[PDB]
Amino acid sequence: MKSRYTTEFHELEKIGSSVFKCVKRLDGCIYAIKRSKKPSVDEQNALREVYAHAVLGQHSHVVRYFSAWAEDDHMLIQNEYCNGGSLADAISENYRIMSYFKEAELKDLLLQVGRGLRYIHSMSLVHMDIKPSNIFISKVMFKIGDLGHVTRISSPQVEEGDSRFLANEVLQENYTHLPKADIFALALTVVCAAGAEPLPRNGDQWHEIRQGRLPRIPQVLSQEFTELLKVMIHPDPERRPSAMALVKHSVL
Ligand SMILES: COc1ccccc1-c1cc2c(c3c1C(=O)NC3=O)c1cc(O)ccc1n2CCCO
Repeated sequence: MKSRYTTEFHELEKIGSSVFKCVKRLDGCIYAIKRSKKPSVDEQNALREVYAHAVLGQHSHVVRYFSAWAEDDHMLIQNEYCNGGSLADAISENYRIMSYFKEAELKDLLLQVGRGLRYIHSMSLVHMDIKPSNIFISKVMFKIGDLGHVTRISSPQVEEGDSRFLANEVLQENYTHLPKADIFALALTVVCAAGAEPLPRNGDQWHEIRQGRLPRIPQVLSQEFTELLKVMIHPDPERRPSAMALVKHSVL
């Protein structure tokens, strides 16, 4: 042995299951490094993650990429470490103490992730798996990470993201407005941060949201903000705002 991994980095802890928090011996900084079994169609998919990061490195609201390499039966990617953990962990803690993101904090989240998404989309890519466990926290700063489902906007083939966040047209394999799939998952992401119950994976409550009905939110929001979220989940993708229209919205 003597991995590049072993020799260039000191591993501190496992943070995801694998992803490790690591100090780079030479530069003194902390990075998150994912080590996955090297895969083929499964390899094409793994390399899109790398090609996506290598073009999505210049934005404040997308997690930065440093390097990627292969050794053994393993593939490695070294990203920016985000010391605030994921939004899914923040939301789960808030659930427990019954104190949620307040309206101003939900607007900040929506606008920051909105701007990462605007950038992603102006590179003719779509993220395809927007959800709280793929938003990282670092002013709070929210950064989109986990680019493993990224594809080009006009892709005829798509790997679908988490079903709790998945828009119906993508499930029906109508990929004509893929960017609006990211808009749909971002609304539901903000609904979780606001304090809603866990989203359903299927069944009758899944279809109700997909009819355009907001899950119940245990706090009082302005009619305006609520209107914006509702239109972000409209069953007709053409009605949802683009990320461009979103970051320039009056409500934000
Ligand atoms: C190479 O890393 C990845 C490669 C591909 C996909 C995701 C990650 C990932 C996971 C990640 C964190 C961080 C990243 C990242 O790219 N930058 C981070 O900072 C991070 C930071 C943290 O403070 C606590 C937990 C945690 N996880 C796992 C949790 C997943 O929900």
